[PDB]
Amino acid sequence: EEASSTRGNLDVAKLNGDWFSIVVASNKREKIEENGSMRVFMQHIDVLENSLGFKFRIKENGECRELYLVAYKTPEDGEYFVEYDGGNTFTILKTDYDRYVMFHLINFKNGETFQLMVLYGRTKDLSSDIKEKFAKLCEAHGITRDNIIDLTKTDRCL
Amino acid sequence: EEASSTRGNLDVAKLNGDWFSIVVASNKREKIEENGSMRVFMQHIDVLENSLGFKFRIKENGECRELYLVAYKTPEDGEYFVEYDGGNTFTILKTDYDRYVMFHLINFKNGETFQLMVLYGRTKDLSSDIKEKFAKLCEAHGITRDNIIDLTKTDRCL
Amino acid sequence: EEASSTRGNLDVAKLNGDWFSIVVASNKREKIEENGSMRVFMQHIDVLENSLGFKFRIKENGECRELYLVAYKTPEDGEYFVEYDGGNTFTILKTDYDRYVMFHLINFKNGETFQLMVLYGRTKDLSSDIKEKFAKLCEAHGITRDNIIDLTKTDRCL
Amino acid sequence: EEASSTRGNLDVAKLNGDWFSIVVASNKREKIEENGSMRVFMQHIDVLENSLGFKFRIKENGECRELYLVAYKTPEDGEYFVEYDGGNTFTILKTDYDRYVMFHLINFKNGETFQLMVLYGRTKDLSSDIKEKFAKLCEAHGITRDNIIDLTKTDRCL
Repeated sequence: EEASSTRGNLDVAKLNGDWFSIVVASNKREKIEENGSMRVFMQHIDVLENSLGFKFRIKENGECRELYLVAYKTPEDGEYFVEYDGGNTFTILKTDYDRYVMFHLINFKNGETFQLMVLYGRTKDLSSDIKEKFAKLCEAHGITRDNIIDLTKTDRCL
Repeated sequence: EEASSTRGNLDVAKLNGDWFSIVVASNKREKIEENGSMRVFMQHIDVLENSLGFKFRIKENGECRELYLVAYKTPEDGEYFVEYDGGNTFTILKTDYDRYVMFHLINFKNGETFQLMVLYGRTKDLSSDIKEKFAKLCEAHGITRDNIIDLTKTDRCL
Repeated sequence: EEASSTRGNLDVAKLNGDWFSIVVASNKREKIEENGSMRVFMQHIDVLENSLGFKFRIKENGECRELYLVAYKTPEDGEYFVEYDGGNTFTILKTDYDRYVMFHLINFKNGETFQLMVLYGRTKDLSSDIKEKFAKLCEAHGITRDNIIDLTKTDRCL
Repeated sequence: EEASSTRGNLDVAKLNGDWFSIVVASNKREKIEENGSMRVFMQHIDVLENSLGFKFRIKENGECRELYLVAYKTPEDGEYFVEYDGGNTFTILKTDYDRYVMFHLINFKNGETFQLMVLYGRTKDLSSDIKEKFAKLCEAHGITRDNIIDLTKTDRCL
């Protein structure tokens, strides 16, 4: 069930399909809050050649804009790169394939960096248990419980 | 004089300007040989926001094609990413700024990887001494002396 | 039912979804034949901000590669631009939304140009009637019946 | 001396080199004013394969950001496409090669369009005569003399 890009046992092919944004967490809270560039509402993940496509929505000034970004696989185990509001490096932290997927991302922009962690579910919402396990990993990565945001209660541009 | 992105003391701003391809080395020799995607003839390096632009030439079927690629700075010390014949991660190994610059690159494409090392000079050719130091670093990175190619003797699409 | 980007009455939002390559036609036959860059097997069309995303497959050396290109809307009525094997300008010739969509494309590369016309269906195959109407438009655009290829009979990388 | 992409007699190869922003004009004045996306300070133009590279500076929040965009040649005589703050279509209106170059651009974004005209000089400033000829063309394209801005008097991020 559980796999991981970092662990090196993942089967990225199975990540293909629709996903929804459930919980986002970042210590640089400004980014995941209203009008934050990282507060993205995922929709679908495409598995392409040496890369992943992400179709998602974002509320830019009270208007849900539809976007699509391609992330490329890099030579370092499990790392993907995507240019978005800086240079981003992310990995697939944990996944069971048909329920959830936890991504861990680091952002670089003008000398600064920040961590970002997201939980995606194949359903509009997920098990309270899944959300706890995720809440823990955030803490295990320096992100405080005050910076973990549950997007299921808000408008995910649906 | 000497700096390094990996060493973390480099001043990438000084890399701006014209550069020429002097010596390329890769154990995956097919890549640096005639018609190889990595046998590139550098021309100029632009220092942009959170990235580097590379204007270079390449002989695709007896025809020197003019290209330009942008490489983005990633969150990991000195690493840049550029999509070209796969996912590439490179670093600035050694530079004295006004003479040479040695880059070290790893390529990933369809499960496979390979190292690539290049020496650029601000002049059409460089000191026999500079070429030796480079020949050594190649060896220090597993690339044999049989896979080190001196492009100064060939047509660099000039 | 029928709309058109050129006619200026189209509702591109309804083009969202899965599409299949049914018939391709070009007088520069080499392009639509085996190993031709334009012989693409469409899969899905995404409607994004000021653009369209295209996820399709292509057989590059007996190997079906998965790709995704973004085409941008230009200031000239119904014209979209996409960089692929040159500079491409295309328009939505005719569509009924839930069955077919006929695109007309012009390609520019190294001083040369060529027309390309494609018929996409929401189903793996389409009505013999739809294929006739398309066969006619091709002729109305200088493409001879000898250069109209029905991809439904071949392997569309399925 | 004078050539033109639209006139179809231009030799784009000679446009290679350093250029400076002299005068910008747009009836959608907000764009060419302080903090306007179109108020760009050109630096260099690279002539690539089937395209043009533009390295320029822009003051985003009192901070001169260094950028580089690639514009692709389209199948319609003299037209180039570049994605920047929408879909842009531009042409080389008039050039004498070693002094000035006048570009004419149309922008499309979210249903709206607007014209933009720029005069670039190989020198930090140009002849009062060159600026007049340009002022006239702007008028010949519906742009009023009140929307023609001379950037030579301001900080061009130099």
